[PDB]
Amino acid sequence: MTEYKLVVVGAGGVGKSALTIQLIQNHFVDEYDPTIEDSYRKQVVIDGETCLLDILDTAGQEEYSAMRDQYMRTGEGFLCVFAINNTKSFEDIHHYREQIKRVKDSEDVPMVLVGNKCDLPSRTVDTKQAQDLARSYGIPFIETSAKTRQGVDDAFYTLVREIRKHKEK
Amino acid sequence: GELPIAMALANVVPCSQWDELARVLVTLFDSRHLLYQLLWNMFSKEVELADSMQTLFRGNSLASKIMTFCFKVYGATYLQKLLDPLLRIVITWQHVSFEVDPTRLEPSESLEENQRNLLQMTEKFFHAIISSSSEFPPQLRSVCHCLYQVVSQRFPQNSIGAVGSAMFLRFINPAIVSPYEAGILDKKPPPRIERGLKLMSKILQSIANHVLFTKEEHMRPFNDFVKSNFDAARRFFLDIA
Ligand SMILES: Nc1nc2c(ncn2[C@@H]2O[C@H](COP(=O)(O)OP(=O)(O)NP(=O)(O)O)[C@@H](O)[C@H]2O)c(=O)[nH]1
Ligand SMILES: [Cl-]
Ligand SMILES: [Mg+2]
Repeated sequence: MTEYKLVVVGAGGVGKSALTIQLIQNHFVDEYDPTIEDSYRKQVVIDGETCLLDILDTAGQEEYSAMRDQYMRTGEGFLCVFAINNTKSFEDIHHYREQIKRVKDSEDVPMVLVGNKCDLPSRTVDTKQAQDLARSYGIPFIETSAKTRQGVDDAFYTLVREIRKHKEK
Repeated sequence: GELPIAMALANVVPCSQWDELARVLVTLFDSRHLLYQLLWNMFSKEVELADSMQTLFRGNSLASKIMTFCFKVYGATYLQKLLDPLLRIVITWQHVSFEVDPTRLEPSESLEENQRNLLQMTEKFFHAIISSSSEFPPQLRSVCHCLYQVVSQRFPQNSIGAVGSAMFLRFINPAIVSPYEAGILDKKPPPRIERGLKLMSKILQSIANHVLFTKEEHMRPFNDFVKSNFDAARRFFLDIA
């Protein structure tokens, strides 16, 4: 069996934990309990392959930035999450991606852009802005909502597929 | 009338440079003995504009960045004198192991014995903090009280919790997880220690947040230790505020 090491990154309050918990425990948390670093394991089936997901749910609070250097070397793929109603979360992904490339010394590393809270009617980040930044990065883009579970499985599975494409042949 | 012009001009600074802004605002208003007046406005403008307590000082807003800056500037020497004696005792410490995740546990090591070394270290750190009231720097008590006074205006039943979680999440726990990066130690601890410090900060955060472990399955066995330290933590926060 193959193990995929996924890391979920992004600003605080974006919904990184709510998406992970929706995959692991199949329910939506309405508590906002800021994460330090959480680890989860789950076995799924993806394109007919049974495999293990080793998920690391990281801290969006900037006070814990000294921890980023370690999980970015250990992780194979990265979910970059922003909320579609918070435009500073979109500006923060710039710094996350260019700090993953600096630590891995690679201009191409598995990565998926994720816009969370699509259940919300108010939207300050249009869909064309994220799709255009995703094409700028050669990476997919998936709109998700942890509250309604729309697109959460698509998000993790497309990251696994992006990891498969980065493996030699 | 220095404050109403500084608040008007802060509207202009975009979100990319809130770090420099918080530094500039605090260095400016402290050198004029008006730090308490700046913190009151900023903290009031993030409690009045909150729907509920859940989303209050979370994330990294401008007022949040000002608060973190104050903890780091006025509590720097207090945290190092408080944590340095405890870090050097657990670093130098024979055959201690802190891995409590069964998926990552070495076969030779015991789980129930690794859990007890984590709890033993957590007491020493937790007991040191709640007994440090008399060494608190005065500038830091006014920051904590100002937050407590502001949050109590609209949320009396949650003010004590907000101050404690804020102090642990943006001041103490960052230092424990990365002591070398915070200036406390002169070298990164060995990886076995770094693992324990990170796991311990999680336990301390639960006590400050007054909520039990409900997500990671390997952290639930510490819920009994967490319940027994809620009141002692609220008494320590009631003293600072
Ligand atoms: N409406 C809505 N709220 C959401 C959604 N996802 C998360 N939230 C809410 O946003 C808040 C923060 O969620 P959380 O998952 O803890 O975000 P986080 O990225 O883990 N925060 P941190 O980085 O500090 O650990 C909670 O109130 C949660 O209910 C979503 O898709 N829709
Ligand atoms: Cl004003
Ligand atoms: Mg989280």
